[PDB]
Amino acid sequence: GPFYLMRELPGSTELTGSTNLITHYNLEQAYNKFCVKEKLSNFLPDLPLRSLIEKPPILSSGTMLAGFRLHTGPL
Amino acid sequence: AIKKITKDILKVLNRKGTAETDQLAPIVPLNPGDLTFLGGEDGQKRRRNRPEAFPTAEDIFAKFQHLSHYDQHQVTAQVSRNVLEQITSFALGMSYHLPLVQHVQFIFDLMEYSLSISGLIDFAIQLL
Amino acid sequence: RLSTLIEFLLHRAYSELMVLTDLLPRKSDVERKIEIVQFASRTRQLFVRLLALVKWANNAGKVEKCAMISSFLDQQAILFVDTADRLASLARDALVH
Amino acid sequence: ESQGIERLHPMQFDHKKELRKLNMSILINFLDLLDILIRSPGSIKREEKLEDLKLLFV
Amino acid sequence: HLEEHLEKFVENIRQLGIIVSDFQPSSQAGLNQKLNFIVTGLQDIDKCRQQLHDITVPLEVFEYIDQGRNPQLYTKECLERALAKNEQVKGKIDTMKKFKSLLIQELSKVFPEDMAKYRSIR
Amino acid sequence: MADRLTQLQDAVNSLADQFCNAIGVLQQCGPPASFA
Repeated sequence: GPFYLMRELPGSTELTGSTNLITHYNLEQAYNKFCVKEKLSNFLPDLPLRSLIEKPPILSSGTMLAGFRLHTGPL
Repeated sequence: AIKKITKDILKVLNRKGTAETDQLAPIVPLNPGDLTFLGGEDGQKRRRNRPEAFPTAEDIFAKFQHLSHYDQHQVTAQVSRNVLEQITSFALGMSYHLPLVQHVQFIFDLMEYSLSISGLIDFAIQLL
Repeated sequence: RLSTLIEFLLHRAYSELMVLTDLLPRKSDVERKIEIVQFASRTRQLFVRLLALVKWANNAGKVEKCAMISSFLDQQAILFVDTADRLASLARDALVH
Repeated sequence: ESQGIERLHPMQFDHKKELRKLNMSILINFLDLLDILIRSPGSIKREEKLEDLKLLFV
Repeated sequence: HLEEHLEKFVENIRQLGIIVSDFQPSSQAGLNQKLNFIVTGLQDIDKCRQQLHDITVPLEVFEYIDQGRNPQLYTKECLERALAKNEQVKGKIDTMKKFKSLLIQELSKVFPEDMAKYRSIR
Repeated sequence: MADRLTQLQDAVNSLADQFCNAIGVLQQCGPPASFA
C-alpha cells in the first residue's frame, strides 16, 4: 500500500543560493552608493618611485645638534 | 554653514519641491556622509523637507566677513554648475518647476561679495 | 593586526628618527636638511598609509560579510559539482560490474 | 537478493512491472533530487537519497 | 575614532615640521622636533587604544593603498563578486527549475499513470 | 549479449550522459555580459 521507506522532505524556508542575502543583511544600499581611485583618475582625463621603495618597509611594519643643523642648513 | 547654503541651492532648487529628497539630501550619500551627524542633520532637514524661500542674502555676507574668504569662491562655484544642471534639465524637459525669479535675483546679490568678476564672466557667458 | 602594525610603524619611525638624529652631526648640514626632508616625506607616507588603513578599518565588516557570502555560494557550488560526480561515478563504474 | 540488500518489493514479483516501477521511481526520485539540489543541496539528507536510488538500482 | 584623529594630527604636524625645516627656521626649530615627538607619542597611544580594541586587518589592503586604492572601491569589488556569484547560482537554480519543468511535462506526456500516482503521493 | 536488453542499458546510460554534457556545455559557455 504505502510507499517503501519514504523519508521526510526538508524545510520550505532554508538557506539557498537563489535568495539574495545582501538584501537580507542590508548591504545592497551601500552597493547602490558605490555603483574613486583609477576610476576617478580615469573619468577626469577621458571627459576632457619612492612608493615602491617604501612599500616593503611599511609592509614589514641631540637638541643642540638639531639646532645647529637648523642654523647651518639654511645655506 | 556653507554646506547649509549649498543645501539652500541644492535641495530647494534642483528637486523642484520633493519632500523626501530634501530630508535625505546628505543621507542619500549615506557612506559619503557624516554618520554621527546625518541623524543630527535629519533633525533639521526634516523641518525643511519642503523648500523654504529665504529672501535675505546679507546674512550670508555678514557671516562671511567672520569666515575664511575661500568660501565665497565656493558658493559661486556651488551655484555655477548647480543651476547649469537646472537649465540643462530645463532644456531636456523634466524641470517644469524651475527656481523662479525671486530665487534668480537672490543669486544676483551673491557674486558682488568680493567682485569675483573673472570667475563669473564665463559662467554668465555660458548662461547667456 | 592594525594595532600591531601601528605599533611596529611607530617603533620603526622612532628608530629611524633616532638614527637620523645620531647621523645628523656626521652628515653635512646642507645634505642633512635633504635627509631630514626625505625622512619627513617617509613619515608622512607612513602616516597617510596608516590613515588609509584606519579608513579601511571601519569597512572591514562588509568585506567579511562578502567573504562569508562567497564561501556559502562556493560551498553550494561544490555540492552541485559533487552530485554530478556522484552521478557520473555511480552511472559509469558501479553499473558495469 | 534477500541478504545484503534492503527489500522494498513484496514476494508477488511482477517482473515486468518491477522493471517499470523501478524505472518509474528512479525518474521521479531524480527529479526529486534535482529539486533537493535546487532547494538545499548542502543538506544532510542527500546521502539518504543517494543510497535510496542505489537501492533501487540493485 | 580618536586614533584616526591622532594620526591625522600626526600627519599635519609632520607636514608642518617638514615645511618649516625646508624653509629657513628663524625661531626655535626644536618646537618642530617636539611636535614630531608628540606625534610619535600620540601614535603610540593610538596603538595602545587599538590594542584594547583588538582590530584585525589583512595585508591585501596594504598593497591596494600602496597603489592608492580607497577602501570604498575594495568594498565595491567585494559587493560586486558577492552579487555576481548570487546571480550565477540563481541562474543555475532557474535553469534547474525549467529543466525539471520539461522533465515533469515529458514524464506526464509519455508516462501518465505513474506521474499521476506520484502527483497523488507527493 | 547483443539482444534488445543490451541496447536499453546503453540508451539510458547515454541519456544520463547527454544530460550532464548538456548541463556541462550550458555551464562552460554562454552569454558573457548583456545588460550566445
